Amino acid sequence: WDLTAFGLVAEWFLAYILFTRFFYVLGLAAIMQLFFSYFAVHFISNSWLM
Amino acid sequence: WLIINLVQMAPISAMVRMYIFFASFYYVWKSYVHVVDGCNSSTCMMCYKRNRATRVECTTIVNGVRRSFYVYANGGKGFCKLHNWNCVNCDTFCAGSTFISDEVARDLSLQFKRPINPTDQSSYIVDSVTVKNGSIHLYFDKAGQKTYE
Amino acid sequence: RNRATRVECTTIVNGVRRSFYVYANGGKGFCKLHNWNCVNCDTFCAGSTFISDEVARDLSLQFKRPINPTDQSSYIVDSVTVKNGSIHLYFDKAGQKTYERHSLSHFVNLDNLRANNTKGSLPINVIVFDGKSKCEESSAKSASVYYSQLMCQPILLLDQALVSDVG
Amino acid sequence: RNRATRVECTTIVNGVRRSFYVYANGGKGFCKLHNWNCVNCDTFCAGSTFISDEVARDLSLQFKRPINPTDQSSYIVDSVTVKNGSIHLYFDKAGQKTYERHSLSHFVNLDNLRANNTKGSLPINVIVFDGKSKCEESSAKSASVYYSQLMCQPILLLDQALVSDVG
Repeated sequence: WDLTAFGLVAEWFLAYILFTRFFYVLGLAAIMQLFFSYFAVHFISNSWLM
Repeated sequence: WLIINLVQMAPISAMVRMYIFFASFYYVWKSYVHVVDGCNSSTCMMCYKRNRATRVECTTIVNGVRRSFYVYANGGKGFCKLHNWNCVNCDTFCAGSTFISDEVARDLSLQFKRPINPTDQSSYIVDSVTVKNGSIHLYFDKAGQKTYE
Repeated sequence: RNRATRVECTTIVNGVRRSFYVYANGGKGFCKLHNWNCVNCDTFCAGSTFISDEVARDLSLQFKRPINPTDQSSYIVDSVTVKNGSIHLYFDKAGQKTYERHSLSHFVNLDNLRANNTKGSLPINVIVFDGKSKCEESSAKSASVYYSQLMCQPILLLDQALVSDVG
Repeated sequence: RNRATRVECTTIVNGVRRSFYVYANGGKGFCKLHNWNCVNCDTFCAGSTFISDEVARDLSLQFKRPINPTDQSSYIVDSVTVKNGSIHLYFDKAGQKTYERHSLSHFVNLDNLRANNTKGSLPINVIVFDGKSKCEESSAKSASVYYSQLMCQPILLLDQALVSDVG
């Protein structure tokens, strides 16, 4: 058996329990990573800085 | 030129899907907020509030002692528009039935912060008596019409 | 931090400043709906927390934090119907048409109920004023918040002309 | 050092601010039960310390040390019984059902005892109010604390209906 997902869920739950002002910036990073991983490709062209 | 570049960034389908993603996440967040913290419209009682239970406790003053009694309800199934209350078979008298009078209706309306309609008066006065076959008959007038038991 | 049961505040009626208390829970719960320490804030019984709109902003200005009000100070009646010795008062509530019933015995003498009486207390939840006189309406509006804070539940305003002909 | 016999404090009743004193001993004892310089705080004799719940929180803010209250401001009666010219008043006390007795001679006239009388003083430990009006109950609740400090021992609240009926 495997239970990595349950461990990650528990970590996120404990993080939500210990709420601070800086949880929102971490949530923003996570959602941005998910969004970029999901579609990508479409709006990336030129602009090596981007 | 900046506007022209922005509008021609992606095809329409990708824009629709990206809008759908954000809209779904926003609605999920709003639902999560609505679950925990409670809604503004507490009058409808939604589902996060009680007072949907079968029994309701009230008190009344008699002679020199304060007494308590229960008031029954349907538990959530159905609603009566005429009485504005969760009444069960209020047109018949039996064990477990509901009966609301003006002496308790006002207190219940104050407790629930909404109006309710009482169903019948508390008492009536007998005017004549007839005895037949070892039984006694009582007569009284209700709403201008003759009634007997 | 604070275990206080009552909170003081002031209001102006008839050109003078009166005072009244606002009850609080005293240390249990938080009531995130309106972020105030309330005791059973769903019943109009005596001793329950009642934050009116007119004083909600003053309280949220004395205490430097936002505070959400619970009920409006007063509402205006629109129609009245008598039935078997009872009187129904109809008024709007957040866009829904509702009503309220009371005994007819309280309406025998309007003078002890109208505006700022000599006794300083109201026997019932309704008030009567003349609709033509601007000053009477203004005084009733001013006293509505004070009389809705002295005792719980909002105050219903009745026009004298409307109820004059039913009696 | 500071053997201050009396401490000033204020309360709100009928829209005006009255004043009353709280007694203290001074340099004898500490009464660690409620950390105050009390004088025989276990007896209801005149001049004894009677720090009440409604004033404990207020006094804890003029000073900057915690203060423990001694007795609640008032209680609500439940039932009464007359016998041999005496009347017994039953009320709850911290979960225990107790009773208190008084003479029936004081109940001959209620108008000189109810709420804020013209004299401004109460002849007996009980108060009578009309329970059908929220304003009367609120006024009685607000004014109970001031008389609970003018004279020691808690104040008992009586509903008009029961005593009037048994009268």
